[PDB]
Amino acid sequence: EAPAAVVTGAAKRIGRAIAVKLHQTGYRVVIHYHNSAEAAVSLADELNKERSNTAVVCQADLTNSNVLPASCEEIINSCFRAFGRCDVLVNNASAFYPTPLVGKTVETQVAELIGTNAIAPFLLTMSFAQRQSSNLSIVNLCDAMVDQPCMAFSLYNMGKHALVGLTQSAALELAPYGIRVNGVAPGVSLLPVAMGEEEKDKWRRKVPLGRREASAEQIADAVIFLVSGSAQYITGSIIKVDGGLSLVHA
Amino acid sequence: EAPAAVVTGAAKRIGRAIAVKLHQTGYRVVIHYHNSAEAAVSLADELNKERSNTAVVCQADLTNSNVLPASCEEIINSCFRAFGRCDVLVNNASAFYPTPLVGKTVETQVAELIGTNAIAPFLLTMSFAQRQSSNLSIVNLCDAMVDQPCMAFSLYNMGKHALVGLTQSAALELAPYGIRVNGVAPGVSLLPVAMGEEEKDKWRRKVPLGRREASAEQIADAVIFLVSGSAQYITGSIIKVDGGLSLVHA
Amino acid sequence: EAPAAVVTGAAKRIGRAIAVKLHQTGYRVVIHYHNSAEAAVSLADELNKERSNTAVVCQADLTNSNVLPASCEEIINSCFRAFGRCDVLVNNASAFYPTPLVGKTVETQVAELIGTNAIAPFLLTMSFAQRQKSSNLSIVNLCDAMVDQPCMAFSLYNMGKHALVGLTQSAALELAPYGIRVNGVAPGVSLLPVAMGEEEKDKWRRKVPLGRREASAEQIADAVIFLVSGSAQYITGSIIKVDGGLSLVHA
Amino acid sequence: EAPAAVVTGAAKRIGRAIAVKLHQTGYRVVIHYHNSAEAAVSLADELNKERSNTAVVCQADLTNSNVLPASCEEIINSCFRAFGRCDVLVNNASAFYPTPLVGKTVETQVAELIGTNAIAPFLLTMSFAQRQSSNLSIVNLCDAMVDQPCMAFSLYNMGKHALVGLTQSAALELAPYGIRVNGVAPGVSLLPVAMGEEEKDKWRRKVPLGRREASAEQIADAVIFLVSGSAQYITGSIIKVDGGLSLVHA
Ligand SMILES: NC(=O)c1ccc[n+]([C@@H]2O[C@H](COP(=O)([O-])OP(=O)(O)OC[C@H]3O[C@@H](n4cnc5c(N)ncnc54)[C@H](OP(=O)(O)O)[C@@H]3O)[C@@H](O)[C@H]2O)c1
Ligand SMILES: NC(=O)c1ccc[n+]([C@@H]2O[C@H](COP(=O)([O-])OP(=O)(O)OC[C@H]3O[C@@H](n4cnc5c(N)ncnc54)[C@H](OP(=O)(O)O)[C@@H]3O)[C@@H](O)[C@H]2O)c1
Ligand SMILES: NC(=O)c1ccc[n+]([C@@H]2O[C@H](COP(=O)([O-])OP(=O)(O)OC[C@H]3O[C@@H](n4cnc5c(N)ncnc54)[C@H](OP(=O)(O)O)[C@@H]3O)[C@@H](O)[C@H]2O)c1
Ligand SMILES: NC(=O)c1ccc[n+]([C@@H]2O[C@H](COP(=O)([O-])OP(=O)(O)OC[C@H]3O[C@@H](n4cnc5c(N)ncnc54)[C@H](OP(=O)(O)O)[C@@H]3O)[C@@H](O)[C@H]2O)c1
Ligand SMILES: COc1ccc(-c2c(-c3ccc(F)cc3)[nH]c3nc(N)nc(N)c23)cc1
Ligand SMILES: COc1ccc(-c2c(-c3ccc(F)cc3)[nH]c3nc(N)nc(N)c23)cc1
Ligand SMILES: COc1ccc(-c2c(-c3ccc(F)cc3)[nH]c3nc(N)nc(N)c23)cc1
Ligand SMILES: COc1ccc(-c2c(-c3ccc(F)cc3)[nH]c3nc(N)nc(N)c23)cc1
Repeated sequence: EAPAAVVTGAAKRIGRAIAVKLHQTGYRVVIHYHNSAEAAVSLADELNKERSNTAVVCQADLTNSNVLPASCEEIINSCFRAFGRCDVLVNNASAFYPTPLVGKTVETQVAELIGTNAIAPFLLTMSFAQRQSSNLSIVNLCDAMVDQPCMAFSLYNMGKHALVGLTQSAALELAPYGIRVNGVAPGVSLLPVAMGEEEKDKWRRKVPLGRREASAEQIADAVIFLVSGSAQYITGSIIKVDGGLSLVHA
Repeated sequence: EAPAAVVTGAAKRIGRAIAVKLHQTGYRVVIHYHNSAEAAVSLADELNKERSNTAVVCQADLTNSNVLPASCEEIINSCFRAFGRCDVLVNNASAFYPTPLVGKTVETQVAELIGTNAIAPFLLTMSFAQRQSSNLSIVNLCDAMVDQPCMAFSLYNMGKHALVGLTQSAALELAPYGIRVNGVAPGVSLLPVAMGEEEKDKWRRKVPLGRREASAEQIADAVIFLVSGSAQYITGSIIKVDGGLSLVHA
Repeated sequence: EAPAAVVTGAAKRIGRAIAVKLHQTGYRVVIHYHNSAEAAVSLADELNKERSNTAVVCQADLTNSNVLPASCEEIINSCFRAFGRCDVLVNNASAFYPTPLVGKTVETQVAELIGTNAIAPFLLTMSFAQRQKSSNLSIVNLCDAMVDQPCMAFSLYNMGKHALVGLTQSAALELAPYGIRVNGVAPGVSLLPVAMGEEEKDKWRRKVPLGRREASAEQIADAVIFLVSGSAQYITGSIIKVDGGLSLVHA
Repeated sequence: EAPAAVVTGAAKRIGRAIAVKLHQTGYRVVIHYHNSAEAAVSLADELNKERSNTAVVCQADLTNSNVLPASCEEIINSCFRAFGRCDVLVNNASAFYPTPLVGKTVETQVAELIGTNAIAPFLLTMSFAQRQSSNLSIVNLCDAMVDQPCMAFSLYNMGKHALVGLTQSAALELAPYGIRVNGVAPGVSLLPVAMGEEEKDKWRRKVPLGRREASAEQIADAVIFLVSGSAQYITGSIIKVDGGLSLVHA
């Protein structure tokens, strides 16, 4: 019988490549999404057309609130309800926007940025662990630039630092169950086309390896390795996939 | 005219030692507290006996909620109300208890450990910046053992990692305003009186330097250094004060 | 035709497993060794029996000295001599023994610990890059998951392994324009000497959160294979811990 | 009676500022030097004029060779000869120049960059330890940009990483003797007097805190703090004194 994985924020961009690559490797997958319903549903169709009964969809807001624990439990539950098991969790979903220290409320900024990037990953991790031969693991989408943060993204960066903390703490705490917890830390990948050519190339010119952003597939490759049998002794590790961007001084 | 400082969770233990050492250095202090009313006024009493009108108390719960931003604004506001300025913020209050992955609810556990250790510091930092030959700085109380966490303290540890991220991001963004932002990372300090001499010795003997815990004063000494004119070019630095504990492998 | 790799200290233990796995992946291999000549030739024979003309040995002392640059240069040269190319360098060879701060002279200690763990890796990287000026060129340095929590009395070893982290980063940055990726793999406790005491063996096993045992050489090798592969093409400057959570365990 | 200190590369720039501060705080100093004999002897003279026989010079090449151990031992011996004791060692001397991976020979680059930045510090540490109300400590001059290194400075950068491991390894190992081992990590300080101001400003503009390099004195202030009684629980720590520079992404 095939293993199953939950991928958050999986309707597009990096989460989609991850869900696609896990599916190609043999996984059944739960495509979590928030607002991208059409793309989630359309991906589920694509994957199911390739192999029947291997993909479902689960909508949830991962903003921090008093009902976030039950939503995270719902997400993990979908995977069991559809597939009867849950082997892999990929914490990919993430809010990302500036939150200057000096038009949505600060409460909402904290809830969105800390909820998606950290608290939801923690609650999902609880629900995953609570519901457990096997190769169980969690992969958290972290950030190669966490120690050289973008100006005015303090809550995003707090969120991501907290994700590193969770990766470590859950790796220690869940190792007795044979659940590995690791991370993949992208540099720059999938530049928005909202973005100017000048600004894109300015970012591209900073990357040592190839003067280019990562493709979503390259990020997914790292995730796949971490869940694979070739990573069985690896827990609490964060693999940068940044083309050397973080090594470049100001 | 004396500078003024806010110390969070200043009624006892490390916070009190910070507030005390700041006051001796010539600062007027706002002694924030949550539950320890008696200890807080008893400290302010004592400090005011030495120097008239140089200390006030200020009660605030620093648990995360939709009113937390107003609470943190009010703490900063209290310093200005009493003293007409706010030069120094020390983020010291911290909730601390196990939150296993497998009768506080989890929503409460998230709110208290992530609110106190991270979100409240963010919001106090926002409010501090917003209100501004000065020497303005923030010092965050961090944790030297953040990369080798205690078992079943994932939320606490998430919050302490988030505080590192804030220290860095805020150091960066507030540098243009002359506000330095730094941390002190204690090891083991002030063992609970509750604990048996067995368990105390066990922690003590882990410390390479002298097999003893840090005194409150030793922690305060590092804080005072960071706020002083001797740390004028220092920003985004976190100073361990751990007697070498973080270096000791398992 | 098949790519080629140099693996230093490859006659035995972790380097042997890395050489094996690269070979099974399709690489031709230079098995470098220092004293373990019998094991090296045995290993070359066994790989060549599997695919004729795909393995050579190359003997060298990697202690620091005024001729280490020439020795490191010759190791690279011998992969070009045998196979016409050098696609992968794995810096694995390493001297490991206490050097307390309070038989061998201290100058010998310095030369061996810093030479093998850091300076030979630097010099081999230089030679590798120099000889370069359908290809996936990379270097993998065998680092150490425990470097920020060192063993007591192992200061020169630790200084070496920290230096190697630096080389990994500096070389990643500098060799990126040439398409040469540089990365690390950082074992925890792995492949315990069968010789060492069982009691001591258990002591260390018991410390590892994941499975309560040491890594197998093959587990370390898996991470090298990943980093040299086409699935790691945007990865440079990274060090992958393969430690079962050992570095996360406080005192 | 007064404590004594060995400062390596103390004839000029940051070393000199450290020697002077230490002396101003009450230390007797050994002014080590390599080529700057005029500046070394002249410093010793200015300090002795201030307090009789409180300064001596000591010349030594700290390039790695077969004689470096004896040279390092003779440096410590010079302290005991002059003052009957040696309480503090500051590892400051450092070669710094590019060594591209692609007319000194390479073995001489290795010898100088690794000798001065790591191996001499190690040997000086050994001889210091061997020779031992007491406050004994070592401050190693590290580098805040070690993880974002300058292009083509691999040997320097290796040397400075190595110096981090020494700081850690030696802290752990010498704690039982009450010898603390810490470091200070400048960003950019004391730009070359010969570098064009227009080049100098390219670096200054990178610094968040004040768009300025550190003064020699600002770096020395951190050293003074680490050697003081205010830092008696601090070992294994590296204090950045970098104005934010290492937080700035490419
Ligand atoms: N792109 C990069 O260069 C880069 C760099 C560093 C780190 N990373 C990390 O790698 C991961 C993927 O990056 P990405 O650029 O592909 O991410 P992204 O597209 O910015 O976000 C991925 C998904 O997160 C989901 N999301 C956002 N807010 C949410 C909420 N409140 N509740 C639930 N889901 C929410 C969205 O789902 P819907 O579309 O369904 O609304 C979105 O599609 C992220 O964790 C990111 O932080 C990426
Ligand atoms: N002690 C150590 O060994 C150690 C180790 C590593 C890091 N640290 C860090 O250094 C700092 C000081 O440590 P400590 O042991 O002195 O701290 P603590 O005694 O555990 O906590 C300090 C204060 O935080 C306040 N606090 C707790 N929950 C709160 C809430 N929901 N709202 C507002 N305030 C709240 C409490 O105030 P009231 O009493 O007024 O209720 C308490 O007096 C902390 O930030 C800590 O994490 C300490
Ligand atoms: N085993 C672990 O738990 C562990 C933990 C952390 C890191 N690592 C790292 O992983 C790598 C491999 O580990 P390992 O245990 O397999 O290594 P090892 O057995 O200690 O050493 C591997 C080989 O290094 C070679 N070597 C030693 N001194 C040399 C010299 N002066 N010149 C040339 N070669 C020399 C030896 O070759 P000959 O036999 O031919 O003399 C030896 O077989 C090392 O870089 C190590 O630091 C291992
Ligand atoms: N300046 C910065 O911005 C910066 C940045 C990061 C780190 N740091 C570190 O902070 C420390 C002081 O920096 P700095 O700029 O003041 O250093 P520096 O001027 O570059 O060099 C300090 C002294 O090192 C001595 N030295 C050089 N080669 C030597 C050798 N082969 N043997 C013995 N001594 C030798 C020289 O002594 P003589 O003049 O007597 O020959 C020189 O005056 C250094 O460790 C440096 O790496 C500085
Ligand atoms: C120039 O185009 C981009 C800029 C930023 C992101 C991005 C990052 C990110 C953070 C720090 C950093 F140094 C580089 C990237 N984290 C992100 N997290 C999420 N959920 N979405 C993103 N789109 C990003 C993606 C593309
Ligand atoms: C053995 O007696 C103690 C045990 C823990 C703490 C403590 C820590 C802490 C965290 C990790 C670690 F390795 C050592 C200490 N963080 C803390 N944070 C707060 N707000 N209060 C505390 N009381 C502690 C204080 C004394
Ligand atoms: C309990 O039996 C072992 C003890 C040490 C090693 C070892 C390490 C190592 C260093 C620090 C640490 F925390 C764990 C392992 N580095 C090594 N490096 C080399 N070149 N060979 C080795 N044999 C080792 C292997 C097995
Ligand atoms: C802009 O003018 C300067 C450039 C370099 C240095 C310098 C550094 C350094 C290293 C990395 C980095 F990102 C910045 C500085 N390390 C040094 N080490 C020594 N022994 N001397 C120095 N003179 C420096 C000083 C001034």
